[PDB]
Amino acid sequence: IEPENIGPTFSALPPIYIP
Amino acid sequence: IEPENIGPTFSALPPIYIPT
Amino acid sequence: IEPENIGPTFSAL
Amino acid sequence: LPAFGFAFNASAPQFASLFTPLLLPSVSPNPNIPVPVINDTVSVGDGIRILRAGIYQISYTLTISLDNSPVAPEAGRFFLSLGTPANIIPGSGTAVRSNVIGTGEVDVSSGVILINLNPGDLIQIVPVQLIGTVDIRAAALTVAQIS
Amino acid sequence: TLPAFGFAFNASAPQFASLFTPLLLPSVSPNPNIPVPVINDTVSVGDGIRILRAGIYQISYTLTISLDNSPVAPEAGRFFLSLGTPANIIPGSGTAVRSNVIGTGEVDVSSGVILINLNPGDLIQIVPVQLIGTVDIRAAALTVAQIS
Amino acid sequence: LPAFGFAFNASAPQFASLFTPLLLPSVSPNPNIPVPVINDTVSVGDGIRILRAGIYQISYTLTISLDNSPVAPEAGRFFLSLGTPANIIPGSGTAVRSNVIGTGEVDVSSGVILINLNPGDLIQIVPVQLIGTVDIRAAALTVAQIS
Repeated sequence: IEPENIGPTFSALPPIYIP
Repeated sequence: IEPENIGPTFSALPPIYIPT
Repeated sequence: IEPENIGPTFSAL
Repeated sequence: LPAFGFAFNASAPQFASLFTPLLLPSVSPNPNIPVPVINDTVSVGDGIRILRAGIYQISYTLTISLDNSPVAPEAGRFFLSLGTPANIIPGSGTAVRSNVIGTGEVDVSSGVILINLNPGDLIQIVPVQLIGTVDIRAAALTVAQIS
Repeated sequence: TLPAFGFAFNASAPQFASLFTPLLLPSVSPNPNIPVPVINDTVSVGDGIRILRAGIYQISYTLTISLDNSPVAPEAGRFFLSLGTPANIIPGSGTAVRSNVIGTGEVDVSSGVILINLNPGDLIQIVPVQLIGTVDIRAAALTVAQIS
Repeated sequence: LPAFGFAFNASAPQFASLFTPLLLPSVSPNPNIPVPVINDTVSVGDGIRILRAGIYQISYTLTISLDNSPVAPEAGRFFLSLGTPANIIPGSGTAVRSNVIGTGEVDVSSGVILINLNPGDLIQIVPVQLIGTVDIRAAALTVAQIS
């Protein structure tokens, strides 16, 4: 079973940026 | 038991708002 | 071990 | 053999609803040899029922997303309940609160609650206060007899 | 016969953390229908649990922490279990929580399930070992259970 | 006497790496009378190996800094794995995510996972997904037989 399908997964993936 | 006075409680709680 | 050196420590102040 | 039960959700997120027991459909964590880790309890789909009187450790974990919402704040309080969702167990309470939107996943664990339980006691994870939209990405309930 | 254990918790009043001061844990009866002290061959002293029986124990704690107590200083804390006295902290029992902004609401802490050899008279307590500003402990619980 | 093992890291932080077991070098938490809290298990330096079949509670804690990163978000998903790091245990997962830079250390604890285990089983804490740099300030793995 693929780990991308095992909870918990991220509810969102905001764009990555340099703070 | 009524939950309002059972710890942990929120120490503060803002009203619902849309951030601007 | 001194408490300042037992993990977890703050990664920054 | 001590009584014990483990019930968890790793298959689907669920939004917390006021005094609605969290869904915990799975009892078999071993990926190689999946067997129900259940002895002298019953998993009912949203909780674990006690069949044997004794002293137990009961505990829960929650993975909670707080940024699945356009309005702030995002906040929830959770307890274990005994028998009925309003019959919350003091000492089993947790809370998270973000005053602003955009807070991703946070982790919650209850204490390892030691407690006298009795045949027919139904243990569930319940939200008791909710503001905004509180997204339970994963949850697990643990029941194990001290003996 | 039965293993030694104790459970002490605070669900009745928040408390501000104070450096190396054990956290107040006044309650021992979590069952809402049939409350009874969940205490066997230990002693709950009001801010901890004293061991009476030599053996291997699981000890652990939970904290609910609010970090919104200052207008200028972002807040943080490091917590451990202590053995005997607050300064005598148990490596592996440490936790930390830190916010870089003011006005952070409740966050959850739980220690590991720490397995440890304990001896009669050992007093286990939850102690802050480092505090950045004011840290509000909304609730807490300490668990002691004999394994061997 | 039940089998058990406790391995922790309180001596150095470590950046999380995908499917890389976390380093847990210590097994002696008592500061006054140090003894290896290891009975009929083996601590291999980045995990605990099972020698005796039975029902165990297995769990972990992490202290995670989310502000030791050149980019945001800072996020991680963590599981216990069985034998090999990709073979993760449903029910043992946790996750945190900070979408900005206002967060230092946060706390994670898994559930108290009840599970059938078998001789040779190697239990490790693995990150399975990361965003940004995720700094593991401390970690502890607990294994104890239920019997």
